[PDB]
Amino acid sequence: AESRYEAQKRITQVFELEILDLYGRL
Amino acid sequence: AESRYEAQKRITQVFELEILDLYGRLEK
Amino acid sequence: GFRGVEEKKSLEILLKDDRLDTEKLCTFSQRFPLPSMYRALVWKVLLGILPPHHESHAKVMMYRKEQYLDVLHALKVVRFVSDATPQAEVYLRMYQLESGKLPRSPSFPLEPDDEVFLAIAKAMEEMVEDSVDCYWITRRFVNQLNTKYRDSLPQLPKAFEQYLNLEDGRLLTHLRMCSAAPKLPYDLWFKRCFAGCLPESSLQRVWDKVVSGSCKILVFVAVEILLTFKIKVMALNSAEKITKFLENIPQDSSDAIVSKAIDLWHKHCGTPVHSS
Amino acid sequence: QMICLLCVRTASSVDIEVSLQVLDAVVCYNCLPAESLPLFIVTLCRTINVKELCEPCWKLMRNLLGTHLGHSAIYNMCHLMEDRAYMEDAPLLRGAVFFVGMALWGAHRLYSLRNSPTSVLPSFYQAMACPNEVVSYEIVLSITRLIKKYRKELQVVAWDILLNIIERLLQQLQTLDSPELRTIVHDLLTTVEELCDQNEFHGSQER
Repeated sequence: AESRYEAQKRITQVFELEILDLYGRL
Repeated sequence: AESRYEAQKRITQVFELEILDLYGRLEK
Repeated sequence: GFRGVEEKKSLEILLKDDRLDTEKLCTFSQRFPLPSMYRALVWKVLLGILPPHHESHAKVMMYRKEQYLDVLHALKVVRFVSDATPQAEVYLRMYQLESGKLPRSPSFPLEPDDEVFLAIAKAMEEMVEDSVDCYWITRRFVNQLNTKYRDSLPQLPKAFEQYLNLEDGRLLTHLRMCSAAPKLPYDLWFKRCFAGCLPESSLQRVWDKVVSGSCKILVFVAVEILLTFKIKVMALNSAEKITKFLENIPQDSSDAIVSKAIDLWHKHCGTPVHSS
Repeated sequence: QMICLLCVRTASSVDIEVSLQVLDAVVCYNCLPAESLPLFIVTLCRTINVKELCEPCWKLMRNLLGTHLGHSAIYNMCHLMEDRAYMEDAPLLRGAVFFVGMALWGAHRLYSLRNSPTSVLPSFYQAMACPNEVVSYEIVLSITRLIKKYRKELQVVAWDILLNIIERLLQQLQTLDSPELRTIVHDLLTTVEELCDQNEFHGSQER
């Protein structure tokens, strides 16, 4: 369960960086 | 622990929705 | 009589065991008030925020804090919340995200469920000091309203109409002569659980019982509200006037209101008995 | 705006066909104004229910989504699926479901659209807020395609939303009592079971 959480945390981390980049481009 | 994982699933759900929002907001 | 000492020491004995018996804790919460220093702990344990085993509380609170910070940071990332956003609205957005019911932007008007959660969250802020603890207590409480009491809460207005007569029939007759019985604020009393109606210093005495499986305590709290204000209610003469008075009752008598509502609920639904 | 209101208000359907052709001219050789996007989208969602015009309507929507307004249009169609003013507008909800699904995982997928299915499936769930046999039939057909093709690509969050959709479909079958919808929902379950057997199912088998 911890590994599931860490993997989903990394997936959200990639999406968070995408969101911060896309917002930065606005 | 599985509640943490579920919360991260929902964070993904809103992040994917927000990425669609931002692409639709940014390609103008 | 030092009955407060007896209550506190009995709860400390219930809390001393390496495994906290949630059934005994529920029965105690029915029969007695929770001391303020152990209220957040006992509410966390009965709401399932902390499991019965005391050893697991450190790791589970790490889990709860991680989940809280992750959801909060996510709301910051999609700019749904900000530092200015009130703590109650932050909890509302966290609950919406965790339940998959988050709108497209914060400018979307609140749904009735959102306002109910917001009211309970505001009341929880005054009862629970820690933001993570307050959020978890709030979410589990509102989830109990939607899961543990999805059928019980709708019956509560009728139970109010029953016990109100059973303690002063002429009072309910006074209300029904005004035909104001269906216009009483049941959404406040039983969806928002008196959040915003009673001061949180005494609403917490109610919510001890709501956490430990009793939503009829809400019925008796409303009944004791109207029994306490017999002088005013019997002078009220219009449905809208009654509705507005019941949403803004004087807060001075609220401590006694909840005390006598617990007394009334112990009288009509009996004293809880420890299991053999 | 005038051509879209024509499509909404016209009694004649050949007028709608040439309207889709003119809108194709606007989308391809010109720029659809970004402020005309919602009415264009609503018009196509209405038109995609006309049997004789689905192919032109889908081609027009695909050409629009091939422009810079594609992600904007997907977001608008998800907004239509989620807005409460359109809960009862079954043809429009069905069209939005068809368009978003066909664009993101249909055989005519636009690989220029960067959106994961996770971003639009909550809108599919909300399109079923008011039970409607045809809207749910389009939902289950589109999700059948998404599952039978992208089962490996579908991660756990996409499967969360898909299982929520299948749950709402199974709820509706307690009240709609429609045999065509019931058949494809239970076939969809049978395919999800086969994916469990082939271990290509990445959702919560518990749910």
